[PDB]
Amino acid sequence: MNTVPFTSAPIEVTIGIDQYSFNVKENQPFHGIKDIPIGHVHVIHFQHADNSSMRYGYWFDCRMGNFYIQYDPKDGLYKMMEERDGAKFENIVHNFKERQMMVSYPKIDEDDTWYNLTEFVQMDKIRKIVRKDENQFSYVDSSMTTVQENELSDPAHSLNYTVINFKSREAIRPGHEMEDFLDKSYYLNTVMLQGIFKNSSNYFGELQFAFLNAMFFGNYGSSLQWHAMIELICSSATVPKHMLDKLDEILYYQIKTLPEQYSDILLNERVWNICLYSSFQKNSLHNTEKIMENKYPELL
Amino acid sequence: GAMNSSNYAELFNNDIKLFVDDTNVYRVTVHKTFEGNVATKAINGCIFTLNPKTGHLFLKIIHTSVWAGQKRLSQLAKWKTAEEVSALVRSLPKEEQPKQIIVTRKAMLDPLEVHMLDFPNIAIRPTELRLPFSAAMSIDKLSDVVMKATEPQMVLFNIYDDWLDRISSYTAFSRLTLLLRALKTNEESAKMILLSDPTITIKSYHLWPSFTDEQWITIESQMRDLILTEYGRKYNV
Ligand SMILES: CCOC(=O)c1ccnc(N)c1
Repeated sequence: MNTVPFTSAPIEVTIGIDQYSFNVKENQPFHGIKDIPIGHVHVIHFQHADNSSMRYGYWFDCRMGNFYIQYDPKDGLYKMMEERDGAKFENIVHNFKERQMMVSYPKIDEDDTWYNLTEFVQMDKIRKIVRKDENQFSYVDSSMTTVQENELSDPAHSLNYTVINFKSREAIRPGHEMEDFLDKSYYLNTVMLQGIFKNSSNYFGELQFAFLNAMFFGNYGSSLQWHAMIELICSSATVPKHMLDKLDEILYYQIKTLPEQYSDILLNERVWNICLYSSFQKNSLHNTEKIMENKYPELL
Repeated sequence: GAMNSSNYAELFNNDIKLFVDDTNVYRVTVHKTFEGNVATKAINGCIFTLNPKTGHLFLKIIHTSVWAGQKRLSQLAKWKTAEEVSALVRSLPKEEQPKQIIVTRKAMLDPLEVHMLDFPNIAIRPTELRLPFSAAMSIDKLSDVVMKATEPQMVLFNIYDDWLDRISSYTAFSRLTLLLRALKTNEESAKMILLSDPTITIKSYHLWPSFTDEQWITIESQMRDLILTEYGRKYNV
């Protein structure tokens, strides 16, 4: 198990760790999070009690280093940092556990939710979307815009998601305009899967990552990316069978995990109704269609 | 964005633009089969592409052979329209290419946008005007060339005849849409109006009769009367 220690908690904050969250009072004796499953990426996130504006947080992989949180009173936020002195780090963590100053990552043994939401996500590829090469972890917040959004302004602080645009020359072969616009299989299978990602795992990885940034930070450009990657598959007549089966599982757990009250902003009526009822794949997403119809029948 | 009552006069400025209308591209008669089922038979069609400032009409004749063996013809017809408009633009010298293309039906926007990706500087626009260009097949010489065609064919016309020698393009377009609206509301009466006087003829190189200025005022008044009437005959007023 891994540990993310906290130097202190000087300001009142709601802290998130993956799909869990807990409240910490101003200057409460809080020194971090223990028992974090190794083997998955994780995200630790924050919403200040005084400014529900700006949710923000850090994607990280415990196998890539020893990471801790320390509040910065100048920049006004909880910052992730790497401790290179491993001896120093075990000594700190051990002392904080002995004084029981840490919350335990509270995973139920039956519970595969986090694995099912992050199955394909890779942390080395995440550093391509959030470019800050000097750190091994990646900062995201509510306000960061996507490269595609900047085309339509600070590139250092942008989400470099894969650019998908259905009315683009990349998407449409000269001489196949109607064919390629109504059946996007060429764009999915040749341009994107074979040409960019290299394989379906990378496609699901970015799709899973986009969803999680939309859910945890309310990041609008991330929601756009999640829906676009869904729509490209649902609008392709020719998709490998294993991809459709896995997509149905992916979406099932995303819909299951969404807060019931955020459905009105995180879910694009048009894409979902297309995917489930009009598209080529209308009969191929049995689990997603059942949870959608039983949980958000209003949207449909 | 959309063309409407408030930005009407932009049609007559010096930026090249074309209207595209696809309402006569895919045309059928419906009939019974010997078994008493219903079937369609396609007839020749046309794309109506008009420069409203100059009157130049690019009439692309759609021969029924283009539908042979194809499915979902009404959807294909929108894409075939876009394909022909894009080919036309590419055939024109750069300084004759339009800056905007205005489609009369919103369903043409995506097909045309996709076919014109190579021309990012050409704006594809819808309109809120309910223009009467479907009635172009009520012009005898246009209907005649479409129905006689045995292969795909483009024919060039000036839909204003020589009117621009005497009136502005704004007034010429107003006349054209009045005539076409009348033909769309009651073809027989509208055609009676236009041709009741045998001393007024249509020149071989024209589409409409050679009316003097004063006769066009009487003609125009008679077409308004007709349109208003049918509006009552229809809504009973
Ligand atoms: C290059 C865009 O991102 C990816 O391709 C990606 C993101 C997250 N996980 C994986 N596995 C891949």
